[PDB]
Amino acid sequence: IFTGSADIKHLLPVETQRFQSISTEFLALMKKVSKSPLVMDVLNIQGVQRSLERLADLLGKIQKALGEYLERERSSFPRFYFVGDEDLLEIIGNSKNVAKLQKHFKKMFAGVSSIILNEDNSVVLGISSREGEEVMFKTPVSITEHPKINEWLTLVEKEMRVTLAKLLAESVTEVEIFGKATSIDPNTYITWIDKYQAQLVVLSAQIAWSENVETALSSMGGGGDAAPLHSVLSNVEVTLNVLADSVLMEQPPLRRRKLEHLITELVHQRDVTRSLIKSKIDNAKSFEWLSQMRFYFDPKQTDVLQQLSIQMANAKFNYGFEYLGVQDKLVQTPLTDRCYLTMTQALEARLGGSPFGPAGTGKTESVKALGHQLGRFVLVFNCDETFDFQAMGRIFVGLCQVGAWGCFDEFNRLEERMLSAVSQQVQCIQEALREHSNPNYDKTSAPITCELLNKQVKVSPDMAIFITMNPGSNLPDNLKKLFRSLAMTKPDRQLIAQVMLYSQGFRTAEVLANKIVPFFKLCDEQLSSQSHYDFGLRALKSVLVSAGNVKRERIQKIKREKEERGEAVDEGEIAENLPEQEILIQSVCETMVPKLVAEDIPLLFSLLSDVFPGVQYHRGEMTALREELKKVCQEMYLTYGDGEEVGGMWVEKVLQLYQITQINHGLMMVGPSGSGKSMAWRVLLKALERLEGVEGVAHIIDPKAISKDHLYGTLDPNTREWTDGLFTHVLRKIIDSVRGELQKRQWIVFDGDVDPEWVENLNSVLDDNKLLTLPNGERLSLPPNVRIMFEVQDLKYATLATVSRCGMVWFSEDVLSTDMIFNNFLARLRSIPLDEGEDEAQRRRKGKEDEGEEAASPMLQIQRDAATIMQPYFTSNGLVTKALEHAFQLEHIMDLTRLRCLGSLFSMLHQACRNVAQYNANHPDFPMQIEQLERYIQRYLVYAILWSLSGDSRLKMRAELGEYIRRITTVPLPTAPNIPIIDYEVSISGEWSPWQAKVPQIEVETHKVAAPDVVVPTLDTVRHEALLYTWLAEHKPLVLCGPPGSGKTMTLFSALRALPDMEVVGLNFSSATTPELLLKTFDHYCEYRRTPNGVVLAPVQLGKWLVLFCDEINLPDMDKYGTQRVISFIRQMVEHGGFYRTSDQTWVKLERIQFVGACNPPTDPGRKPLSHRFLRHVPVVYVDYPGPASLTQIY
Amino acid sequence: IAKVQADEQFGIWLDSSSPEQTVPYLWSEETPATPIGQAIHRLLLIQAFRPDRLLAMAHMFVSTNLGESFMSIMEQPLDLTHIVGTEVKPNTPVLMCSVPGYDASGHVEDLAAEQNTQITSIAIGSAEGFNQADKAINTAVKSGRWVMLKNVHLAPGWLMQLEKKLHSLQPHACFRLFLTMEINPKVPVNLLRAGRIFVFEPPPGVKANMLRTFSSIPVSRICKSPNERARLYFLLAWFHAIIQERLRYAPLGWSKKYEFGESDLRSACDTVDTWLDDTAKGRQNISPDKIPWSALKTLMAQSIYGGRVDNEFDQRLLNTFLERLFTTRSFDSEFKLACKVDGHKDIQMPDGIRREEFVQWVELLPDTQTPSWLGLPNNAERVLLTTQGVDMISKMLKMQ
Amino acid sequence: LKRTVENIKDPLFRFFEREVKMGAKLLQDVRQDLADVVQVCEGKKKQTNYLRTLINELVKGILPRSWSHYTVPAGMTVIQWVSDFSERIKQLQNISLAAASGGAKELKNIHVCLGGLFVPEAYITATRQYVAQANSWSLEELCLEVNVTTSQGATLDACSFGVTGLKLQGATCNNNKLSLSNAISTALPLTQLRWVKQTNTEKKASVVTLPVYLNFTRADLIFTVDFEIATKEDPRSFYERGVAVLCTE
Ligand SMILES: Nc1ncnc2c1ncn2[C@@H]1O[C@H](COP(=O)(O)OP(=O)(O)NP(=O)(O)O)[C@@H](O)[C@H]1O
Ligand SMILES: Nc1ncnc2c1ncn2[C@@H]1O[C@H](COP(=O)(O)OP(=O)(O)OP(=O)(O)O)[C@@H](O)[C@H]1O
Ligand SMILES: Nc1ncnc2c1ncn2[C@@H]1O[C@H](COP(=O)(O)OP(=O)(O)O)[C@@H](O)[C@H]1O
Ligand SMILES: [Mg+2]
Ligand SMILES: [Mg+2]
Ligand SMILES: [Mg+2]
Repeated sequence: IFTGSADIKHLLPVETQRFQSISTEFLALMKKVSKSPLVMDVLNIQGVQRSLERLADLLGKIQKALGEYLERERSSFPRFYFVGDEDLLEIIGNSKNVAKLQKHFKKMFAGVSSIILNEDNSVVLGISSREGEEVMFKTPVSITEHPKINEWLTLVEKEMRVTLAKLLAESVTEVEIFGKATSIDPNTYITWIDKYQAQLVVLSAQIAWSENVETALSSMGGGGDAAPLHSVLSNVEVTLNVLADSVLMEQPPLRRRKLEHLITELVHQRDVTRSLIKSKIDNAKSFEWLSQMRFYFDPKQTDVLQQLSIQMANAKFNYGFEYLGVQDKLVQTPLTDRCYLTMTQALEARLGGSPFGPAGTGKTESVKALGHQLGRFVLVFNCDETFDFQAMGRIFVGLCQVGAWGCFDEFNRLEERMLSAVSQQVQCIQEALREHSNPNYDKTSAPITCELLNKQVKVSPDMAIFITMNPGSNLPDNLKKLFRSLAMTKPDRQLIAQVMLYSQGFRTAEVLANKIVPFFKLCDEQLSSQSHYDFGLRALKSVLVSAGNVKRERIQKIKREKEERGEAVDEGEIAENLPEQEILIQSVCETMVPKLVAEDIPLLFSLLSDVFPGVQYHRGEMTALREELKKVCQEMYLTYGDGEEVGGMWVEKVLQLYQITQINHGLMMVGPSGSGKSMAWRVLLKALERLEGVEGVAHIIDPKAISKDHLYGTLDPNTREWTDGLFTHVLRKIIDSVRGELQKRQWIVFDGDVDPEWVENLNSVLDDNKLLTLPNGERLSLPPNVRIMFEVQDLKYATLATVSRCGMVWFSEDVLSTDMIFNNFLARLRSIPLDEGEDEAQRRRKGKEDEGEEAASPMLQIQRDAATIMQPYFTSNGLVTKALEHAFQLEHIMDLTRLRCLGSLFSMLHQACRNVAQYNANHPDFPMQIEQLERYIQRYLVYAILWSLSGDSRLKMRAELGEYIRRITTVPLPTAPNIPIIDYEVSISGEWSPWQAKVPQIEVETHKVAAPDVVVPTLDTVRHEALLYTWLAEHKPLVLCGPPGSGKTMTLFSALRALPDMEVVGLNFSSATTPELLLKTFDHYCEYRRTPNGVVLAPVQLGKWLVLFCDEINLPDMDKYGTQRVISFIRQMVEHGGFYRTSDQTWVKLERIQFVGACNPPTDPGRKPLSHRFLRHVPVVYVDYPGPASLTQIY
Repeated sequence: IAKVQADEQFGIWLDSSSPEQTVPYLWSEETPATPIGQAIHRLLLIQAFRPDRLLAMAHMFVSTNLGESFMSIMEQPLDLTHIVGTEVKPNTPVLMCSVPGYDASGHVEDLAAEQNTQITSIAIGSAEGFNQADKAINTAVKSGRWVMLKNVHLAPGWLMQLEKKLHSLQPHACFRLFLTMEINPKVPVNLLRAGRIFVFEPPPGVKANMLRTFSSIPVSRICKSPNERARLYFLLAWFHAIIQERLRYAPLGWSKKYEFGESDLRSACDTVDTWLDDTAKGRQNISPDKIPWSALKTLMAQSIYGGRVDNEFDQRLLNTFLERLFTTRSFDSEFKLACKVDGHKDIQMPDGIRREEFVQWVELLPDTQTPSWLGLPNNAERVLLTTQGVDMISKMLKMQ
Repeated sequence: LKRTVENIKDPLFRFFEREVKMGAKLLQDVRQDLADVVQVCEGKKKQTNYLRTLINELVKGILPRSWSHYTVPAGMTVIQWVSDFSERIKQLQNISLAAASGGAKELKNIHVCLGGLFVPEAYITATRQYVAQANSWSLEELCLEVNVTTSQGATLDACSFGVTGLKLQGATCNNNKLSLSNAISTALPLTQLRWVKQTNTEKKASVVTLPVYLNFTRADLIFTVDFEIATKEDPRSFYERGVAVLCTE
């Protein structure tokens, strides 16, 4: 407290002097203790007990004196009860730096997000909203003349209320002219709307309508002619026509929101006037008029809080004149009318309100809207797990003292202890409120108080408590008799949609509403149960707003086209000759299709056609980006297609991802593994780079390979030393823009599982705030170019908050076709030479078409011939595809994925062409002829198909796949009567040769007879060793799985040690294994070198590849969200080829480092199934028991 | 089957009002059955033919086995005098559980009044209430005094602590602790197990409900000017009864069991007071046309009673009841509170204009209430009965 | 049900597929639990905690909570539940045979017992969309007209669908007109749900809107039916007496 702000010492000089004296004594004592830290030595210090008791007494006195000072400051300015002790100390302590107070005005006030200061921060000229709307004080508050924070802040609040009252008086005086008129000039009306604040505009229009209707009814009481009400309705309709004409035009966002609020108001006013005319009310005291919320403005009243009266039925409140900023007005449906009536009746009866119903029915929104209609400050307390229990008493005292409203989002979500305590507090406050209703009470002196925070807190009559509940349950037994319940169970979505569509300029608002509400019901009940699906009222409102935006952009496009031509321009004419249904369907599709799984798109379009018959959705044409995408896909060997062509779904997915990047700043790709997410966003980044000319940089940050502290940074509590985490370091580097980071498109991709632990700090970044709050206290603003991107497999352990804050693009596995992967493999084989490493790798980028480099190497020619021969088998219905479907039919030791098998097959084919190369090198005189090379490659393709699709399968299923291949192929398979095809090797020549021929007959010495390093070569041993050599030539994370005792560990170790340039490191994994084990292994066996490209982690021994034999891949335990952190680390290091140092926050690229794993079947106890994003890269082989012949040979 | 077809009076029996008292002979046996055998055979026959009468037949079975006066004590009013004096030990709390909305503290208040034993009544729920409770418990245990602890269902953990305190405590011979509750699952099992339990339920019926309503509302409140005020309360009282009794016949009466209770009645009385005071403005008499019928109907249909109602058909039923009762026609001499009652003769609203006249009319109501009073069909009772009958059998399965 | 290219476009097929998918899983669960109970009662299986509590509930008649994955009447015993389950699964087998051998269009001509279905409101939604798709009508311009036909095998129009098992509580439907009845409940022989184009004709004073509740507990509302009042009967009498329609009794 006394070393955080210098002004705290000035506020409390006696206490500062006292603490300085104590601190001196305490530091001397602690030095004495540090000299002799033994507990017996400390206990033997002379008079230590008495000194510590005296220090405890004095320190308690200062802490109390400080608490009393804080309580006095809170009592002087009751709104300070809404900020904590640290925030309050910051507010009063930072008196000179007024600009530090602007971050707390949102907690204290309703719509006041900041205050506008003078040149020298000595005069408060007014207040400002979060949107930007400003209120200029009539008489500015001078801080210099009132230096105390409480004094000038109270003057700011009082001048807020006075200025709002005076501006409302002026606005009402102006709008009475429009009310008493038959033709409102659009320009004058728009000028009036621009002049006054949104809440004052809506309130003035409400006041004018109420006065006009009351005068009309008073006249008809004697006259008996319905002419005055007809005039009122005609005026409302004329003003509504003017508002519609204005809202079709192009308006500033603030004026647009004001127009929408005014339209929502006037629709309700026209409805009420029509009801009054239809029911033939002639008296102003009839309940058909009394039940409507009426506004009686009395400008002559000296007290601003008693100038405007809002009366509904019996109840009669006063406008609190609280600046609400630009709030979201609600469509005044009959359900909301009933809510207003019930809550006002409860408030007049001094009872609280309890709207109950299913979530999303507008309960807390209706409570907040009623509070804002009365000019009150409503605080909504979310009763989820993130509930401030310790602050509840302070906030309750604040509500009682300032006369603010308090709404609980879902009071039944609280746990039993919090529920009971908050119920007791609500009960005492509501009993205090009931004590205001006794007529015998003396109103001259009314100090009604309640027992809050163990003190008598005065309760203002204007405050109220609302308890929104969700049945399935009921109010606590103590609050049942103090609260009036209301069933808000079915919002009138049709009228909400109709009024919002009318406010967006749609002429056929009613038809479109009656179409779009049942359609959203259909989608919510006919689309696959998905967590990211949201067809509620909020989503419907967002869709309607987007449809209005689409309508206005079409209008602007037509207007610009006509301006370019010689044709005249008329906004209303353009709006009339314009399809509203097509715009609504376009908005619905553009909002929902990216989130849809492959099965739900046909369903969505079927339900759509059912509701909108004959209306077709045509996707926007994007020829420039399409051609850039095609060029990038050609460059990256990817497959491109338009519409129904191969790659069409992938291209439409990348276009959807682009539109989501345009709309949102945070977004997710939640397709399954191997569905084209990474290629989609990389190709989009490169296409945008080539199209817009803005450089694109991506920061793939696996959030689970590192801890939360290593991701967001941490500060030492002992020394207050701050460390930047990986994400914070990246964001800070972008913000600083030392090398023009703001001039480059920065995408922060995460590429890891999403859980409600590492995204909590990201919630404010993904929200509209676009701000990262650090435990240090820094507030890092998200730059406009930065795009936070999540590439995930699923959303099983993701919060609805994170899903809602982010755009959604679902990459169903149908997006990526097997033909697309086959084409990619063939193009890469025909283009990229296998033998060439660093050379001819950058030459691919340096050459746009690589003219004159067709014969780059003999390797390239050999693999081009191989691709030519393998082309027939990699067709749409070729051998590989049918074999893959059959393998999908079979059962495997691991969860089968298409890309695991396909990658294993491609690596085996690469090894086949490498074998052709080594044969050519060993026989310069006789190059391997075309016929022999065709035979060998066909046979090796069959071999690779069997060993890649049935590698996980048992011997029976390997035989089944071999028989299926034999049935469905024409290549010459071995003619063995009773020997499996997988028992044969393809030699260099096209002929097969049994594996048993390659098995030698070794002899073991007398000792070491059963040594743990002797491996007797058998058919399985040599076969698996060949597979290891194949898949380790390409440095894949080969995994052998099988029952215990089969020989996985010994075969792996023997084969790895057989390789000369190979350092084998055994890393036994267990449930306690974490990535720090791999980091320790890298520290022990490797070194980091700062190459010009970047940090490279390479083995200390040059010219040798380090293999990390991880003996039990399955064992590492999953989190409570089902994720093995070390497995994710290995996946990152094998996919992205590197990781991130937790000390430097820099990318470290691996060099000459491999991974090999062994497992027991995942069905065994203690073994967890590996993630599909990890299994995609690993080739898994089922090492079954050797069998009678192999056992016979070995033993 | 053969005996059913051959019997001629089977049709008149199956349609009889009380078939259990005249069950005919439809079982074949080698030797004549004992009275309990005939009772069980008639119980089976009633269950097969007229399940609604099963409960009544069940009673007869008990009457044939445990005597005709086995249950006869229960219909008699509870006599707490002897039970508290002898049966209940000083360290055994008397738990007095009422249905939600009902009160049972008045019983022991009158018990202590007639016993001339000092009793201290304490309302539980607040910390000051807890301190008053435990200090009064200590004073009474050391002085042989009676303690009332009202609405102790509000503090379950404090109830557990009280049970633990009573277990070790050794009271005086005249100490008596009464704890009143509204039957909640929150009540500790150990407290219920270690205390005498008394369950209180209100006497069902429109007459009893209206008598309770008139007792709860003060006479002076109903007596305030204008003189029409009393009549309004009568209608309101009637309305309250008509809905609460209808709650017994759910789901046919109300689609679900709403918590229409004292809170709604107080809110409706307050609404009537406010609106009638606004309309009358001090006049001693106002015309029946001047009463804000629309205001009362709307506030009771959407705010007072309609707040709990979430079904649209239940809201429609509530609106129909309110539009039928609260009109100017209710101030006529021939207004019919309930039509087609029992299929013949209909309830007429009392002609009087004073509170005592309305209470007298309530007290002279015939003790022959049928669901036709509530607007329900007269067979609704039968449905209720058969449900209860099935329910009994289900409970009898759970005791197996 | 065997999902094909043409069958997936049928809303009725999709509904029936979801229904049978739920029913088969519930069938397997209940049958396995009963087999375990039989094994324990035969003496060859040890009473585990789940087995012990299941046996206790079956002996006491309490409906197991692991069972009843669909909407069921509250407080209902195990015997009623297994009887209703047998009837529902028999209906599901009939609809499965109709879908496999009778063709997709037969699903339009088959009479469906709303009580047997787990989600009959989804069936009513499907029927509406079917009519809309066949007649190229927009979905929201369709309103439901109910025609009670006492004739056996009454002809079904293109937009008229047959529904059986409907019970009328406290009323009798003669010539598609309701009369107040002192009977406990009457059974509607065959209800033709006909999805007609909505018309702005004012609803008559002799027309009553009756809720079609899922079961006798009146806890789930499926839809509403507009019926015609017969003779001089006030609709307020229908409202007060609690007249309604039940999918199952
Ligand atoms: N080809 C072989 N030559 C020699 N011994 C073999 C051979 N195959 C299996 N064995 C024996 O079988 C056992 C295999 O041990 P090991 O290689 O540790 O099995 P594993 O597959 O790693 N089983 P686990 O780690 O328990 O899941 C040893 O006792 C070996 O001696
Ligand atoms: N447009 C394309 N044309 C051809 N092949 C493609 C295309 N997109 C992707 N592929 C192939 O499919 C593979 C998987 O694609 P990608 O790496 O984008 O998957 P992902 O969705 O990010 O999966 P994971 O969850 O494993 O990270 C690529 O490595 C490539 O071989
Ligand atoms: N009368 C209305 N006009 C406009 N929108 C409404 C109306 N009623 C409800 N909504 C919308 O319905 C959603 C319900 O959200 P909210 O009320 O916060 O949750 P709950 O309904 O569970 O309390 C809100 O997003 C709100 O925009
Ligand atoms: Mg909500
Ligand atoms: Mg990826
Ligand atoms: Mg091993």
